[PDB]
Amino acid sequence: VAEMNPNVNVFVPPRDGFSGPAPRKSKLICEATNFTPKPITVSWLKDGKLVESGFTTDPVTIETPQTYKVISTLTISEIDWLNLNVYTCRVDHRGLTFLKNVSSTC
Amino acid sequence: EMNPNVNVFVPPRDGFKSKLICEATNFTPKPITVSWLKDGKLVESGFTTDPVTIEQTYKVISTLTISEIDWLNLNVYTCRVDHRGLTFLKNVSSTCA
Amino acid sequence: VTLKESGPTLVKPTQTLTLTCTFSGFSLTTTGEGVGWIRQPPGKALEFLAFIYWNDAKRYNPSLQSRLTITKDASKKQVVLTLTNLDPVDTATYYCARTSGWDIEFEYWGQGTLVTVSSGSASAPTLFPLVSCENSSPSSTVAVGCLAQDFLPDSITFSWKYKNNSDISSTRGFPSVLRGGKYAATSQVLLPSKDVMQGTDEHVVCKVQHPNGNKEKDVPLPVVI
Amino acid sequence: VTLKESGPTLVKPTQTLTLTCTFSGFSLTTTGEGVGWIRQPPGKALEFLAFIYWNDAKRYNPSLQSRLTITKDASKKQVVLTLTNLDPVDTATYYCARTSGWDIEFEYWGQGTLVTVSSGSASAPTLFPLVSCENSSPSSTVAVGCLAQDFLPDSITFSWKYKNNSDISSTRGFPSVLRGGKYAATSQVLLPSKDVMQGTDEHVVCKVQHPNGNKEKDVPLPVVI
Amino acid sequence: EIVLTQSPGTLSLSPGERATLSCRASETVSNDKVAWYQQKPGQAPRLLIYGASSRATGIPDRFSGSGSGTDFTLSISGLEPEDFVVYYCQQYASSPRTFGQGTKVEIKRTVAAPSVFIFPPSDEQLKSGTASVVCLLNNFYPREAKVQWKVDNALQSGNSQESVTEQDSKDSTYSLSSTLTLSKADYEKHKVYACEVTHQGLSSPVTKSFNRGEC
Amino acid sequence: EIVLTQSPGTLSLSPGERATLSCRASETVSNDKVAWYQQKPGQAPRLLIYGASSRATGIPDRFSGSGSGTDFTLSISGLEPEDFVVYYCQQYASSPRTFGQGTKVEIKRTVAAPSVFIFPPSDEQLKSGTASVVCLLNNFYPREAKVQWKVDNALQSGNSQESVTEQDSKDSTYSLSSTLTLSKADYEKHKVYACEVTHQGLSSPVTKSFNRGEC
Ligand SMILES: *[C@@H]1O[C@H](CO)[C@@H](O[C@@H]2O[C@H](CO)[C@@H](O)[C@H](O)[C@H]2NC(C)=O)[C@H](O)[C@H]1NC(C)=O
Ligand SMILES: *[C@@H]1O[C@H](CO)[C@@H](O[C@@H]2O[C@H](CO)[C@@H](O)[C@H](O)[C@H]2NC(C)=O)[C@H](O)[C@H]1NC(C)=O
Repeated sequence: VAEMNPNVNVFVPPRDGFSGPAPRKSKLICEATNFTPKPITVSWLKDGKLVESGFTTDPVTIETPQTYKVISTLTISEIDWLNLNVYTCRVDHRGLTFLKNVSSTC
Repeated sequence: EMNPNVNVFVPPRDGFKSKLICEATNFTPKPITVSWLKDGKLVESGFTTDPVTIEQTYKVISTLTISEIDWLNLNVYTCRVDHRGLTFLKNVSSTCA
Repeated sequence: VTLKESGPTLVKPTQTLTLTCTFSGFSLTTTGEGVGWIRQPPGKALEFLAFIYWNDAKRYNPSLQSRLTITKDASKKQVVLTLTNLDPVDTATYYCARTSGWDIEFEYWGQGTLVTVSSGSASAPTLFPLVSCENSSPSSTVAVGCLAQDFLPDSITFSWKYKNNSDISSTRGFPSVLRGGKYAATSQVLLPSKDVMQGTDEHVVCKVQHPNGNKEKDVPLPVVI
Repeated sequence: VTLKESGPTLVKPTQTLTLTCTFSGFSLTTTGEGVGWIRQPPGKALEFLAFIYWNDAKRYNPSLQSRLTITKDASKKQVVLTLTNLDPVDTATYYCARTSGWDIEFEYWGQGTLVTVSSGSASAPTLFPLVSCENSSPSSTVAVGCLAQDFLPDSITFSWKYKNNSDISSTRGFPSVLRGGKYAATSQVLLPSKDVMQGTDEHVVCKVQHPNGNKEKDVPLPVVI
Repeated sequence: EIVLTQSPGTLSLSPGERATLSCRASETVSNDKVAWYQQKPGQAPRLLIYGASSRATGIPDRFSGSGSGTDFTLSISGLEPEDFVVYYCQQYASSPRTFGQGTKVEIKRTVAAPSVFIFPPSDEQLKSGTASVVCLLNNFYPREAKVQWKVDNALQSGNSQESVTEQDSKDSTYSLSSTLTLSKADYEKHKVYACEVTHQGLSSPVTKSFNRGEC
Repeated sequence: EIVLTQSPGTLSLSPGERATLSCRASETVSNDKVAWYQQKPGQAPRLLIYGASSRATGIPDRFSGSGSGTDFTLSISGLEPEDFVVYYCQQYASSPRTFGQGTKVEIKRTVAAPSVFIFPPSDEQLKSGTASVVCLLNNFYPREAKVQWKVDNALQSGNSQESVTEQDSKDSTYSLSSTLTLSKADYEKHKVYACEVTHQGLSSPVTKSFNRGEC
């Protein structure tokens, strides 16, 4: 009944979000909500380099226009985060690319 | 019987309303209760719990709806996890503050 | 022993209908041998019209008496059937058979021919797109169809192809029904759900092979996702 | 017309077994009337032991001849049956009936009594917990059982209760089997899987009502979740 | 005029079992001159037994006929998948002769829930002044099924022809299509169109409907 | 000595249908003095027909007897749920008399997949020197089923008694229990214990097993 552009949101850990034996590790969450079509491609970029390992994407589930939600988790290292590395979530939607840039800089 | 790990995610420093996700992983048994706190006060609405999924280990995720003004007001948000009679509390705040 | 029928495929109501039963390999000289006509409307049972014995002995049905005539010609070895006062409800396929004696009745049958009695003309078929309005229940699979309407006589074969001219096995063929002097039929196709929500192809072509035109309209896919 | 049996409920092998068939309301004076004994081992068919007519006329089975004796006492109006050389395979329930003439045979039947022939003694039943080892397949529901063993005679009723002394409708009762001179039986109960992963009650109590002791052991649930 | 009635019209049999076909005549037939015929859809009918007791050339011996007078029964041993066709009994002692209604035999199968789909008329078709709403039933058993049209809580009648396909060769199921025909002016005066499907394997009826303008 | 054999041992009938019970005698019976008896589990047997042709007091007229000599058939019209009990035929012209094996009638129902559960012996029971492994089958039809014990790929034999319950009053299904008995020393010499269950409604056999020490 309708087509809406996907929304890109990136979640990052806080300053006290790292735990475990050294080196500490955390996770990054990229979620798209109220997007159509249901299929979606999620890719992670680190300083222009594609990430091909250490990531797990949950299956798309249903949250009147039909809505869907997708959750993706990427494992990151504390050392890389401290080096002001920029993480970008790549979303593909009918040939359109949406990018969101996040960083620890204030 | 292993204590569940409690992790709280925060919105990006350079901007996004937003949502708070509390994740408990590598816990047993399956039943688990997750709640949210706001400045030491019980939250009665604005939070939802997703069905528990299988990663034997299980995974549970909870979503809390927050506003931009409240997050920037240095309010304290705590994720409460109860498992096998034990309560875990994690406090987070603004990193740039 | 074999029999072959022949005649016009389209006749107007209230006219004269003539059919010929062509047989070869025997002669109507021995006793007991005879030829009869049996018709069967679609969805109904066999109907007996008339039977003719040797020595120019003919029998007629009282329900259809004074309406049919039986004539035979030994020179051409074929019986001639004449039908008057044509009615749309009398449309059926006519068969002829040979009786090899007094007890063995209708031992050999031919092939028959469809004789349609409709006031209309043999116009080209008309295709109409069909979009499924199903909602809140995708289920295991979904189906789409193609509405072939206004065709005469009923002889249509359905084939489904994708945008890239692929092959689809539907095998779902609904029989035609006489509605308002014309035959109407619908054909559907079963496709996997995953394939529909995948390739960029947003439409498929509906193809019909009718001897009145080679038109082929395309039905746009509603797309699931 | 009614009949009542009586006798010992437990007899040792290679001994003397005596049974009395108590009847009231008629006298063995008219011709044709007679009394007979019919036994039936569990899982087997009826077995004919002997029959006695009037005028002190008695008949015996050749397969069991010179092993049974029939005696009647008109004063007490009850027939006395004596069984010698008791064998465990001969354990069965004995019934007596009245024949009201020559054609109407065994018109009225009594109730019977179970005569168990076992070398052992009537010991108290022993309960054993049963833990479900099912894994990788929760299925519809989970089941837990209770193994009542070493009981004699076979008279046990099973009831299932929760930790809070609730009521359960199991109705799963298995018949007892003679194994090594003792009867063994098993009882189970079906409980929903949701309740296991919910209330803190991690065990249930197995209760048996046998006239040799009022013990009641509890069967702990294995919990799967 | 000898009236021949065959019952039951449709019967469900299994391969390898025995099938008995009944043929009822309105009066006695002289010399028991009754014959049986086999007809397959698409092809031409073929004679099997003449005189109710003598088989013809090229007919297997598994077909047996018995009875006389006004009662005739056809027994077939070793039922085959190719034998699930329509059979007719006919007598040739009347002159003119008459044919019976015929009986159809189907392969017995388990009950399968049908799928219901409704296609609203296309915009192009509405321009022609005729609107056709279809109701499709697929993969149901037995063939007997009730299809009722309900629009604006008003039950329709006298305007449904109904077309049903034959038994599937590889699936042994049945399918039928019901078409709703109404005037273009009447179509614009109604909002919701729904067809009700009732099946033996469904606990409750399932109804599907659509809203005008959203499709 | 008159041997009486009744066949079939178990037959599946439906309510409202007709049931025929056969009684075979090893020799002719004088004056056709054959009687039928009805027995219900738990209660006492009751006489129905004496002399194979005369009913007794308090017996419904729906029970009919026929035949003579060495062939006797018992026909019952209007089968009732309460009539699904064991029936015996007996003759009183022998002196001494003999009884037949008896036939059991069950309610016909559809095939339902059984549930298999195995409980390893408890630690407390092992202290007594006896180990009992159980194999439970519930909600299966028909009553005929094969239960085989396989431990360490060695098929066991001569050590299984097998107990089977009666037909359920409200479910019409059957249940049986199989108990595995072995010495305590032999129990410690084997690792995996499994019972194989074969059912008509299962495409492939289902096997359940457990590992020693994990339960
Ligand atoms: C025409 O395009 C369709 C796309 O809908 C192709 O179908 C896909 O390709 C595979 C291999 O032929 C098919 O089996 C699947 O149905 C489709 N794949 C997936 C992942 O859904 C089709 O193959 C194309 N035709 C040709 C000749 O290549
Ligand atoms: C004893 O505890 C059990 C818990 O295992 C109670 O069972 C629950 O309570 C309802 C109401 O009685 C039962 O119908 C259900 O089986 C259980 N609830 C759910 C949500 O499964 C049981 O009620 C308790 N006994 C008493 C007397 O209260």
